[PDB]
Order: sequence, then C-alpha cells, then structure tokens
Amino acid sequence: ARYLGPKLKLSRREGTDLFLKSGVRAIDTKCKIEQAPGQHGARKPRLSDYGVQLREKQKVRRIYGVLERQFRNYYKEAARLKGNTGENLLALLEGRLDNVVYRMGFGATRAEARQLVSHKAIMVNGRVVNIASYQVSPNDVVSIREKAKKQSRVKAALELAEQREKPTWLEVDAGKMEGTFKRKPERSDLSADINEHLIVELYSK
Amino acid sequence: ATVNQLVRKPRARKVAKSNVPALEACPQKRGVCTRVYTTTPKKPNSALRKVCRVRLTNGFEVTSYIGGEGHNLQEHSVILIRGGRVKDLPGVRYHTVRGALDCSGVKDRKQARSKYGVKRPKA
Amino acid sequence: KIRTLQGRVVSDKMEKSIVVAIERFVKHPIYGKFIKRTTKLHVHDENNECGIGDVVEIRECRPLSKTKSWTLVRVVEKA
Amino acid sequence: ELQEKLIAVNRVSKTVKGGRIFSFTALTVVGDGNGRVGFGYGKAREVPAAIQKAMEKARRNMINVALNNGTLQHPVKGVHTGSRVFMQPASEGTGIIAGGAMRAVLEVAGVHNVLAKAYGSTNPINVVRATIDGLENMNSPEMVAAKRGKSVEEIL
Amino acid sequence: SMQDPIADMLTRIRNGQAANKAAVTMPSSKLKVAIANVLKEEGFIEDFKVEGDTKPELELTLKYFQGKAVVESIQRVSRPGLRIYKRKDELPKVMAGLGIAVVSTSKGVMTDRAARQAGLGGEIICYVA
RNA sequence: GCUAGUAGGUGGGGUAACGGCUCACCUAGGCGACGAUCCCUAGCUGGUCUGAGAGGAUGACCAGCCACACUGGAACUGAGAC
RNA sequence: CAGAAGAAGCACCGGCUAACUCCGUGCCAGCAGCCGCGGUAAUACGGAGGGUGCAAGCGUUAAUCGGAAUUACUGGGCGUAAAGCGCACGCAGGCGGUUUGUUAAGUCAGAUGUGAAAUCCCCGGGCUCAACCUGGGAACUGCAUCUGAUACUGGCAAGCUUGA
RNA sequence: CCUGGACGAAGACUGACGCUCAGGUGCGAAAGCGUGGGGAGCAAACAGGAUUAGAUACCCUGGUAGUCCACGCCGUAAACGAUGUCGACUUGGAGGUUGUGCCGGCGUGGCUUCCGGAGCUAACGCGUUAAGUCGACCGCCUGGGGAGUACGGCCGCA
RNA sequence: UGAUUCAUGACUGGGGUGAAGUCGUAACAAGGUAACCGUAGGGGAACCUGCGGUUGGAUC
Ligand SMILES: [K+]
Ligand SMILES: [K+]
Ligand SMILES: [K+]
Ligand SMILES: [K+]
Ligand SMILES: [K+]
Ligand SMILES: [K+]
Ligand SMILES: [K+]
Ligand SMILES: [K+]
Ligand SMILES: [K+]
Ligand SMILES: [K+]
Ligand SMILES: [K+]
Ligand SMILES: [K+]
Ligand SMILES: [K+]
Ligand SMILES: [K+]
Ligand SMILES: [K+]
Ligand SMILES: [K+]
Ligand SMILES: [K+]
Ligand SMILES: [K+]
Ligand SMILES: [K+]
Ligand SMILES: [K+]
Ligand SMILES: [K+]
Ligand SMILES: [K+]
Ligand SMILES: [Mg+2]
Ligand SMILES: [Mg+2]
Ligand SMILES: [Mg+2]
Ligand SMILES: [Mg+2]
Ligand SMILES: [Mg+2]
Ligand SMILES: [Mg+2]
Ligand SMILES: [Mg+2]
Ligand SMILES: [Mg+2]
Ligand SMILES: [Mg+2]
Ligand SMILES: [Mg+2]
Ligand SMILES: [Mg+2]
Ligand SMILES: [Mg+2]
Ligand SMILES: [Mg+2]
Ligand SMILES: [Mg+2]
Ligand SMILES: [Mg+2]
Ligand SMILES: [Mg+2]
Ligand SMILES: [Mg+2]
Ligand SMILES: [Mg+2]
Ligand SMILES: [Mg+2]
Ligand SMILES: [Mg+2]
Ligand SMILES: [Mg+2]
Ligand SMILES: [Mg+2]
Ligand SMILES: [Mg+2]
Ligand SMILES: [Mg+2]
Ligand SMILES: [Mg+2]
Ligand SMILES: [Mg+2]
Ligand SMILES: [Mg+2]
Ligand SMILES: [Mg+2]
Ligand SMILES: [Mg+2]
Ligand SMILES: [Mg+2]
Ligand SMILES: [Mg+2]
Ligand SMILES: [Mg+2]
Ligand SMILES: [Mg+2]
Ligand SMILES: [Mg+2]
Ligand SMILES: [Mg+2]
Ligand SMILES: [Mg+2]
Ligand SMILES: [Mg+2]
Ligand SMILES: [Mg+2]
Ligand SMILES: [Mg+2]
Ligand SMILES: [Mg+2]
Ligand SMILES: [Mg+2]
Ligand SMILES: [Mg+2]
Repeated sequence: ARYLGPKLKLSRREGTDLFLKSGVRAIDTKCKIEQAPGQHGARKPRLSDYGVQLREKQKVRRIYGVLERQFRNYYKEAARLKGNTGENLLALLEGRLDNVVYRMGFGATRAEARQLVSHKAIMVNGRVVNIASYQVSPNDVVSIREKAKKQSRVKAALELAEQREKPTWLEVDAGKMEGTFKRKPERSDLSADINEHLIVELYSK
Repeated sequence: ATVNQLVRKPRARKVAKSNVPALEACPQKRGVCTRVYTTTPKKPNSALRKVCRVRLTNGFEVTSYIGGEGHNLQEHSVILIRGGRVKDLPGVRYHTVRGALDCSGVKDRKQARSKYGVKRPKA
Repeated sequence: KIRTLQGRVVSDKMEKSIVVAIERFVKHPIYGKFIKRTTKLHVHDENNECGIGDVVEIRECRPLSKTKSWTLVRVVEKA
Repeated sequence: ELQEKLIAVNRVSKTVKGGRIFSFTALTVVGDGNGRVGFGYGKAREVPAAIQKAMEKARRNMINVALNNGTLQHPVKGVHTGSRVFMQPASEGTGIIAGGAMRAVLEVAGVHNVLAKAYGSTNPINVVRATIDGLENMNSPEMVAAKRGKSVEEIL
Repeated sequence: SMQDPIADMLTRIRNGQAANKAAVTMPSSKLKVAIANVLKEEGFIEDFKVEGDTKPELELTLKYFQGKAVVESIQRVSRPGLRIYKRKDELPKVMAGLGIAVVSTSKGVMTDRAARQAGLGGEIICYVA
C-alpha cells in the first residue's frame, strides 16, 4: 500500500529527478541518474507508443506517491469534473494534504511530509487530520501541532524549502509553522516536463 | 435490407456455443479419473502428453490435461478440472487443477507456483 | 367529454353485437417507420342497426358479456 | 520546424530465377503542427534508405488543413480503398482518441483534441490516405461564408 | 415509377453541379418552389424562376465559387419509405452548423436555424452542405 | 387451423359487485399469418452490467407487484384467507 | 507509555505487451490466448540474477457486454469474394403526378395530470478523508386529456394532364 | 388459316385508372416418366476389334432405349449479362437494324454492337442498355467443411 | 387407445478426423480426350458415355 524500496531506481527508470530525496546532495552524486536500473540498464530502450504513455503515467504516480487504484480514481474524477481533464488531474494531486504539507516546507520530501501527516502532527483549520489523501480546500490553514513544533526535522525541512522555488498559490509562515491554501494551482504554476495529455490518452486505450 | 423487410423479419443475433460445455457454466467441476495415460500431439509437435479421462459429478465423461512435470494421478483419483483447451491435443478441452483434491502440486517448482499448486519455500 | 374510439364494422352476425376494427398509426420502436396496427373490439349494438362496412363510433362501458365492454354511440357513415 | 513520424515498415518480396529478393517499404508523415501535413512512401533494399526516401517524398506533398484551435471544424468522413475513417472535434483536454495510423497524421498536423474511428480495412497506407483526404476536404466558416455570398456572422 | 419528386429535385441539382451545368430545369410544384426559396436565401443557388401555366417548369440557376460547385453535398432525409419528424429540441445540425437542414414546419418551409428561433419542429426534408 | 359454455341473445339463479359466473332456451357464431392453437423456456418491474450512443445482456442485495407454504383437493371462521 | 519495534506478496519479461541475461535440457522434459517455441549457443521449456506490472492482494477458471460496421435503426452487403427467385402475372401489403378547398388522424407547439421511493446525474451538507449517509434540483426520453398550428403525410370533395 | 406483342406519324379520347409484390397461380432447354404411334440418320446401354502395364475409356466396326408425333407428367440447367422490376437525372465516338420529317443533304423516334470520359470499383472492369447520381418495392447473404445432406412436411407414377 | 419426447438396440448408411499402407491418375498447362452445369445410363475407384447448355477454354 506504499512503495518501500530504493528511491533512486524509480528516478533512474523515468530518466529524470523525481525529488525523491531531500536535495542536500545532487541526484548524480548518489546514483547514475542517466542510466536505467539493472544489469541491462545501459541499453537504449525502443519505447513503443504505449510505452511512452505508460512511462508518463508512472512518472506522475511516482512523484506524488499514489498507487494505481487511487490514481485511476483521480482520473475518473478529473474526467467527471468540468474543464480540461488533464489539468483537473494535476489540480487533484496538488490538493492532497501530504503534497501541500511538502510544498509548504514542513517536510523534506513527500514521503516525510506523509509520515508527519500519518503520525498526527498536522491540523487543517484547527483539527488533526492524519489522512495523506485529504483534499485541502482554498483558504484552509495547515499547521504543525504544538508537540511537533520542536522536532528537528521540521526545521531542517524549512531550511531546504527556500532553497527551492516558492509556490505562489500557498503562503507559509515559517515562524508559526502554518500556511494558507489560497487557491488551486493553475497549470502554469506546475512543471512543464509533465505531459498530462499522455495520461489522458493512456486511459482511453 | 430495407426497413420494410426488417419490420417483417428483424435482424437475428447468432447464438454462440461454449467451448467448455461439460463445465455447465461452473468455474470448476470435480470428477473421478477413469483412465490416466499419455498421447501424442498433432503435427508439427512431438511429445508424450499426459492426459486423463475423468467422469464428472454431472455425468459428463471428458479428457483433461495434466500440466507440469510429473504427477501423482491414477485411476480413481478425485480431481478438480477447469476450462482450458490444449491446442495440439485432439479434443482436450479442460485442464486439471494442480494442488486441489487428490492432485498434488509439482515438485521443486519455483516460478509461477500458484499455477501449479506449490507452497512458498521456507528460505 | 368522454373518451371515444372510432372504427369500422367487420362483423354483425351476432345478436345485438358487432366486431369493430380500430386502426392505429404508430412509429416502429426500432426502425422508425410509421406502421398501421389494428385492434378488434366486441361492441354492444342494441337495435342491430350496423352493417358490415359502416364506420361507427363506440365508447367504453361496464362488461356486458364475456368479451363485450364497449357500446355503440352512433354511426358516422353507412356502407 | 517539421515533425516527422515513422508509421510502418514492411518487408516485401519478389521471386526471381535464383529465389526471392527482399526489400523494405516505409510509410511516414511530416507536418508543422499548424495545419500542414503530408505523407511519403519509400521503397529500398535497406530499411534506412527506405525511410529516407519516404521522408523526402513526404516533405514535397504537404497539404493545408483549416484547423480551429487544435481541433477540427466539423465531423468529417474520409475514404480510400477499403479504409473508411470518421473524425470529430473534441473539447480541450480530450487528447487524440484515435488509432495508431490516424494518430500520427493528426498529431504532426497540429490536431490536439479529436475523436476518431477507423472502419473497414485498417491497412496503414490506405488509412493515412483516407485521413488526409478527410482533413483536406474540411471546411472553415470563412470559406463557407465566401462561397455562399454571406458574412461569417450570418453563418454562425 | 416516379414516387419522390423532391429527391428528384435534389438529384437534378447534385448531378447538374457535377456536370458543371449553368442551370437545371424540372417540372414545378409549390413544395419544390418553397425549397428553392430556402436554397436561394442561404446562397446555395443563384436564382430560380417558374415559367409556364398549365405545365409549369422550374429552373434553378446553379452557382460556382472558384471553379467549384457551391453545393458540396445535398441529401434527402425524410423519404416516402421512411418519414422523419423532429421536435424543436432535436432539430439536426448540418456540418456543425455550417450547413442547413430544410425543415417543413406548420409555419412553412424554412431552415433548421429559423425553425429553432420560432420554437417549432417539423419534417426534415433534406441536408444541404 | 382452434373453439359447443364455445360466441352472442333472452329469462331464472348467483356474487360485495359487472359478467357464461351458473342453468334453461334461441341464434350460429367467436379466435387466427397484426401468428390463433400447440411445444420449449421463464416470476414481472423500479433497476443492474456493458456501450460514445443506439443497443446488447440481465432481474442477487434494496423497494413495488404477483404466486407458493410436504403433494393433490376442499371449504369453514372472518372486515379481510380458500 | 514503550520501542522500528508486530506487519509483502502474486503474476509476468519472443511479438501483440510494460520488462533480458546466464546455466540446465536437446522435437525430450515441457510451454501455449493466438502467432507459435523445444532438433546442442532456447531473451518462448526449467532454475537463477536482473527487470516490469499490480499490491493485502495477485493470478487462473467461469460468465456478460465491448472491441465486432462480424445481423449494420443509428451503421453492411449481393457481375467475379457468401448472396438477384429460370421467367412472368397478380391478391394482401408497401409506396403514390399536379391544383384548390376542407378535415386535423400522423406531425408540431403549449398547458394539465401522471411517470412511487431508492438508484444514475448536478449543486450542496455530514462521518478526520474516502467508501458510505444525506438536503435540494435535474432526469424518468412514456402515456392520457385539453387548447392551438396547418407546411408536409393521411382522409373527404372538386378538378387538371405531364404518368398510365 | 387462326392469333399475340412491339414501333412510328399526326390528331382525338379517358383523367392518376400508377409502380412493386410475401403467399398464390401460369410458362419453363435437355434428359427422364406414362399410354398410343413412328423410326431414315444419329446414338447412352451393350457386343466385338484395337491401344495399353491394365483400358469397364479416348479410336474403329456394329448397335437398343432415346432423339420424331399426339396427349399427360416432371419443374430442373454455367435456366448466365453469374448483373430483380419500375422511374428520373449525368461529357463523347464509331456502327447495325427498323420507322418517320424536311431540302444524295439536313433532322427526329424505337431496338441493338463496340470503344471510352467523369464518377464508381479490392482490382479486373462498368461507363446514358451503369457496376455513375437518386427514389419505390421485392428476393437474397452472414467463415470453410459437414450439406442444399439427414429427419419431418408438401409435391411426384418413378 | 393415441401423440410427443428422452434413453437404448444385433445390424446397417453415409460423414468428419488421423495416419499413412494398397489401387490407379480425375482436376490444375490445350493437364496430354478443354473444363464445368442439369439429366440419364454404365463402371473396383477417382470417373466414362449420350443429350442440351455455359466460357469461368488454350491454339488459330
Ligand atoms: K514442434
Ligand atoms: K363459461
Ligand atoms: K346471459
Ligand atoms: K431492461
Ligand atoms: K400448491
Ligand atoms: K549444452
Ligand atoms: K442499414
Ligand atoms: K412469389
Ligand atoms: K454408329
Ligand atoms: K499405359
Ligand atoms: K435404334
Ligand atoms: K425432371
Ligand atoms: K451466356
Ligand atoms: K436509328
Ligand atoms: K433516319
Ligand atoms: K421480387
Ligand atoms: K414410372
Ligand atoms: K428408437
Ligand atoms: K476429363
Ligand atoms: K481446362
Ligand atoms: K454428363
Ligand atoms: K472390379
Ligand atoms: Mg487497497
Ligand atoms: Mg349479458
Ligand atoms: Mg474487415
Ligand atoms: Mg367477465
Ligand atoms: Mg345471466
Ligand atoms: Mg421456474
Ligand atoms: Mg459500439
Ligand atoms: Mg364469511
Ligand atoms: Mg516490449
Ligand atoms: Mg541452451
Ligand atoms: Mg522460462
Ligand atoms: Mg454490434
Ligand atoms: Mg460485408
Ligand atoms: Mg466460384
Ligand atoms: Mg459467388
Ligand atoms: Mg435473372
Ligand atoms: Mg409484374
Ligand atoms: Mg402526393
Ligand atoms: Mg392531430
Ligand atoms: Mg423516482
Ligand atoms: Mg466534506
Ligand atoms: Mg439526492
Ligand atoms: Mg392536409
Ligand atoms: Mg391533402
Ligand atoms: Mg425431351
Ligand atoms: Mg428407364
Ligand atoms: Mg416417351
Ligand atoms: Mg413411344
Ligand atoms: Mg461408337
Ligand atoms: Mg437452381
Ligand atoms: Mg440459355
Ligand atoms: Mg448468353
Ligand atoms: Mg443465378
Ligand atoms: Mg466501356
Ligand atoms: Mg460492385
Ligand atoms: Mg434433398
Ligand atoms: Mg409436381
Ligand atoms: Mg489426368
Ligand atoms: Mg482432361
Ligand atoms: Mg442438384
Ligand atoms: Mg461406357
Ligand atoms: Mg466415344
């Protein structure tokens, strides 16, 4: 119900950095990033058209840490919601609590932010929520509980967040360790190396 | 066909027959082996394939394949059969379920164990 | 008013009774073509005024025999 | 500038006195992602030479498609030999819902959202021809207004 | 025998355009004239005139744009063997609205756009594109 | 091809009530290629699964209707039961 | 409160189809949905290492629809691929040139009644989330009645001459 | 001798009386069947002579049903244009045959052969006598074999 | 006393599949007698012969 294996083999299969490590080092200083894992990892894959659609879906899944059944349900909702299905699917993944907590800086990675959510250290509008897949609404206040404000990893995570680009749909106060979810991130606020139209087409095969 | 012709005689769907009639739309059926033996396949294959004649609880008398390397089956063994034709064997429409009832799992199997009724090794 | 069907007399050989055929014009549910359908009702004909061919005029009433539950209003056209 | 796609490579054969002589055929499409698309078909003894011949022919045979913001103007039917295709405009985010041979054509031409279906023979050489024949005969409100002697506003 | 004069009218247009004819002529009828009127107001044909008294003759002047026929396709929908009637909310759209459907409503023969504005359904005579 | 209470009529009886519901008499009708009669299968629906749709398949749980209560038959009591 | 402490498997990797090597075997043993694989250099059998896909599940079998425009109403065919009766006449049936009037059955518009609730869909609400529960709408594409419209189709009346 | 249809030219007349057709009915090559005739030539079967490894054949010499007539039955053929009937519309060329108008010359009808344009078609090809563009109605197809077979019905002397 | 349906029956009819033994060589080229259709007769077998029909016959 959660991938618990090596983290860099994932990024090596997808041929890019999945932000699966904190970022204190460079992804090439810990692994052979441009090489797929395994004995035959040095071969040049002739990916079919299905293979290109599949790898794009596995990339987005491996970033946010969602399994297939949950991801397929996100797609069904994205297609049901009005508007562009591909963009609806990214907005739903960015609304997840464990993702929002990470983008706010409270976790070094999405896995760590998930452990903080799971271990009852996060509140939404003033209530403990330990569901990683909880959907954060606009104007909701996410905050760290008092007994967890003293943890040494939450400040180590707050000192790595400014080393990265600040999300403009949030609003963190590193002091009081709480942020506000002002609005859903637009497609422009999200990365451009994610080709979500390949995912939409994969689920019509 | 004109609509007038279709009003009189509408379009007719072709009913399809099952390739596994002895199962009678059941996922499995139990039988008693009446004969266990070998047989040679169609051209262009060559082998001694292991089959058995098995009288089912519904009275049907059919032939069933025994997959895997080696088996413990003999006359009067009680087995469970499932759907599945053997392409190169004339009129063998069913497979024996390894590891069910009197059919033993395959010895020393390490891969695709669940298809041959083999428990997980204690390694 | 009173609901009322209109049809053509196809039989008058019963005492005080007639068979009336009512034609309907309906769209075929699958092929969309408008086709003609017929219903034959047994109708009470006191006075025995109707003949085979007349266009009559009937209404629904209480049961009068095993098969009769309609009764003759008027004759619209005589054969 | 031009997107190129290899759709299919096939090995063909002719018989001679000494036996069979094999060769290869390549079917490709090129396009500028903005309403221009062409297909090329090349034959050679080696695969790479066949592909290069196809790319060369494709670039010389492009036609124009009147697109409407990454989708079609109206539903269209195309036909060539045994292949009959059907294409429809779709809303944004739909993607290209189409088979393999129709997909390559639609993508290099700049169609981003479309619902398509191939009927009859799905031979790639004839499906490509039918697809391009459907796109090439598509009308825009501009040309519909012009031929009918009306303004575009009276059309829509 | 002749059993659909309207389909014969459309076919004469279809075949005349393919033969690059400047005009086509046919025996007239009030329904044919009502259809010719719609074809003219939509700019599909150039003009029409009825000539003759006891045996009127309808003549349609066809138009070509840049050496191509203006009527790209013309197709009978309702036909004697199978009539087609549509309600106002289900009137068809021809070529995503770029073409017309000729509808016979209780207020006369008009296009599908005009029948939608009047809030009427009717018999779908033909598609023109 | 089917049907003699069979189809209709009159009168008596009967039912909470119309009615061949039943009986006597008269008429000779009634149903059927828009499929009667006979044979095989089947509880019906709201719905459910699938499908772009049109359709195709289906009728477990939940709710409406019907039928049955070891097998065949019968009535009694009762506002209501066979 | 205590301590990472109690908690990962199943199928697959020749092509369709995401994922490859070695060793064993040598038309044997065996695999198989299909194409097919196995004859001493097997990415297809069996083990291993590596990999891929799903994950408290994963495979197999059964069964339905789909793909199948392969019963084609939407939406197919019939010279040679399966398919025009050997040729006619003709009842029922289907279809019907042109004009006027009338009718309002088909058709169209509007209204009213009904179309149980649940389900599906939309906007919300409540269980930490979700499943689930729930408020309000929409929908139930139908049927009946009433009042209108009259182009088209039908009926009735009267014609006309181009079909016969 | 009796008799059906088609076509043309001028008019007159009727006033949609039309088109198609499940079931039904009629016609339907050759072979074959029944009864009675006929029988030259031809010729299944059959006989002999050859050929051949054999030769129940091809070849030769013969030869009976049958082929012919009357009446009845049978109802099938690669019964083919392997192309249902009716109507409308859409560039051309060269012929055949049969009408008719006009001044050999110029028109205008019917039927028919070959080529070929657009279009159509998997291709071959079709192409105003469509397999082009449309409408009306009917017949028929739904992988190969089993099989147009079995069983049942109807028809038939078989 | 009938009808219908299921099971079964010495023997018998053809069919399918496998495998290839025996006998020939009917078809595909003008397949060595052009092939095929309907029908009739004959023959161990493919088939042969008569009568009419077709070209979906090569040569000329
Ligand atoms: K083999
Ligand atoms: K009775
Ligand atoms: K009575
Ligand atoms: K249903
Ligand atoms: K009972
Ligand atoms: K070896
Ligand atoms: K159809
Ligand atoms: K007939
Ligand atoms: K002779
Ligand atoms: K010889
Ligand atoms: K003789
Ligand atoms: K005969
Ligand atoms: K012929
Ligand atoms: K002539
Ligand atoms: K002449
Ligand atoms: K017919
Ligand atoms: K006889
Ligand atoms: K028996
Ligand atoms: K021969
Ligand atoms: K031949
Ligand atoms: K013969
Ligand atoms: K013999
Ligand atoms: Mg789960
Ligand atoms: Mg009475
Ligand atoms: Mg196909
Ligand atoms: Mg009653
Ligand atoms: Mg009484
Ligand atoms: Mg039952
Ligand atoms: Mg479908
Ligand atoms: Mg009582
Ligand atoms: Mg692959
Ligand atoms: Mg090896
Ligand atoms: Mg293996
Ligand atoms: Mg279908
Ligand atoms: Mg077909
Ligand atoms: Mg053939
Ligand atoms: Mg054929
Ligand atoms: Mg014919
Ligand atoms: Mg006729
Ligand atoms: Mg009319
Ligand atoms: Mg009305
Ligand atoms: Mg409801
Ligand atoms: Mg909520
Ligand atoms: Mg609700
Ligand atoms: Mg009227
Ligand atoms: Mg009228
Ligand atoms: Mg004869
Ligand atoms: Mg004889
Ligand atoms: Mg005789
Ligand atoms: Mg004689
Ligand atoms: Mg002789
Ligand atoms: Mg025949
Ligand atoms: Mg002939
Ligand atoms: Mg001929
Ligand atoms: Mg024929
Ligand atoms: Mg020609
Ligand atoms: Mg054709
Ligand atoms: Mg027979
Ligand atoms: Mg007979
Ligand atoms: Mg031979
Ligand atoms: Mg020969
Ligand atoms: Mg025969
Ligand atoms: Mg002989
Ligand atoms: Mg001879």
